[PDB]
Amino acid sequence: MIRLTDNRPIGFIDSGVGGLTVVKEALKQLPNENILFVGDTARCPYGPRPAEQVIQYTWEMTDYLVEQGIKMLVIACNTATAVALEEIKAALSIPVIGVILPGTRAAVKKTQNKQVGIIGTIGTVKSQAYEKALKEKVPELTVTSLACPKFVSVVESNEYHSSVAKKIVAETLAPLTTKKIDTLILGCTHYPLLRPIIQNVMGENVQLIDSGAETVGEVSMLLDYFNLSNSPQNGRTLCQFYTTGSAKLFEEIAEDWLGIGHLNVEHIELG
Amino acid sequence: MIRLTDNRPIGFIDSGVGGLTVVKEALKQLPNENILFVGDTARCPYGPRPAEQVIQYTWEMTDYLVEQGIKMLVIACNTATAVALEEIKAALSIPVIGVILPGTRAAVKKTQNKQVGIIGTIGTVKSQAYEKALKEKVPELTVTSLACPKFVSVVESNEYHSSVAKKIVAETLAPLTTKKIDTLILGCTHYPLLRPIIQNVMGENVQLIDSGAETVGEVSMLLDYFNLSNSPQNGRTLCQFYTTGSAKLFEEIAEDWLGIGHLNVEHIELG
Repeated sequence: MIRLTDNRPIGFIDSGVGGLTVVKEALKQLPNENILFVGDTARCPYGPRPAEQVIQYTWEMTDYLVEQGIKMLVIACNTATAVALEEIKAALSIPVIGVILPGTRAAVKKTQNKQVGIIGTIGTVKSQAYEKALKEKVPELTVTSLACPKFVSVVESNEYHSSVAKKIVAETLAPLTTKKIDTLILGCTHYPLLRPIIQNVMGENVQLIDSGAETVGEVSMLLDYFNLSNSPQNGRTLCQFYTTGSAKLFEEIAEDWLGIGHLNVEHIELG
Repeated sequence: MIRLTDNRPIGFIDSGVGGLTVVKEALKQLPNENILFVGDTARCPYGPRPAEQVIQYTWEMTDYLVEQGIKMLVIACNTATAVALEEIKAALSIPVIGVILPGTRAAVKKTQNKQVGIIGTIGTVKSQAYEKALKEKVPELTVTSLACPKFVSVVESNEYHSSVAKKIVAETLAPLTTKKIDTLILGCTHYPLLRPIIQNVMGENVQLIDSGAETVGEVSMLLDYFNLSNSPQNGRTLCQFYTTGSAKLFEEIAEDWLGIGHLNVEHIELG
């Protein structure tokens, strides 16, 4: 019946900057937890790379944070989750969670008419990761998967509130509005920045599922299960970001998306 | 990226019959999972017993279900959770979850004015298990704990819809209605049967937290985390109850509370 106070940080790894929305949710849902994040922007994206490379690079980010003292790991990008998560999870002693199943679980729980949609990059959509995960849980589901090619560029360019964004989202999601979908999974970590526009286009009757937000929800439970929670008396005292690419660009994007002022971003080297 | 189909049952253990409400939630939230439940009614209650006995008896129920093939264990009663859970969880290779933290976590997430209440047996209330768990998460919470001495007898006697029930609940919870509480934890597994009455007494502005329901919510996530889910193609094919006391009485109570017709209940012997 011993509750332990563990102030070690929770680690988050990503090939790019999308995972920052998962961190944003962690800051809100887990106010007392310390955070470490690595963005391998020098080698982003991982999608087109052979599994061997993806695994190698994901291991390099993992090893870096483990050495920095993390007590739990969140693999924030889709490719690393689908390709390297199982190997890393099996080798490490710390808990490891990805960003596909949590969102899938939530979608299955929220749908009422079993008409579920998922939007994301063409890589994610073509991999069928979400469709397969959804049907393995509820085979009767009618799943519509739609790639949204330009959403990422709009968000990374910090133009997710512009007229260009409203047009791109409206035109891209058009065919998705006539499927009677009542639950839509935001299958790309960049998409939460476009949520208001996406919600308006889909309509108030469509429940949006933020995969990253659901992942953080699982982390909250896992902290309790594994007795790894920090104490509120300590609170969050550390939030550090690392990037293999431009620290300047990373900082600009991160500070904009998180909207909480100055953030600590350090350029690092991997492999 | 290998998803395994594991049709082994999830086990639930309890000193008494209260845990049946946790099973009721499992049947609803996890429609494809097989279930095994043991109620040590021949030695209920565990509360007044020395920790040594509680641990011994809980281990006997655990060993029985492990030998019956369970893949995960839910300790459904408060005393076993507070006294024996940590030892059992540390010794077994299968996941083990209790019924206090899940409810606590949910209460912390739902409260808005930080005025939280918890009702349960005098044993649970005096142990301060919930108050301590709540404050370890959010120290600013104002927690009101109230013992409800006769609720269990009303429920076990299958009189939870009677006028006697309405009077006992109304009079017992009276002082709890003037604390501006916006979140109330049902800290006894017997209480879900009195939920409608409790809700009416507390008012529509009070969110009730079903600790057992939240525990099943965690189980759902743990099945994914540990890759232990059964498949929907198999569905639930097994639901067996075991009791060390009267199988007749247990069956009468279980069939009434679950309201799904005939249930398989077998009298067994432990230690």
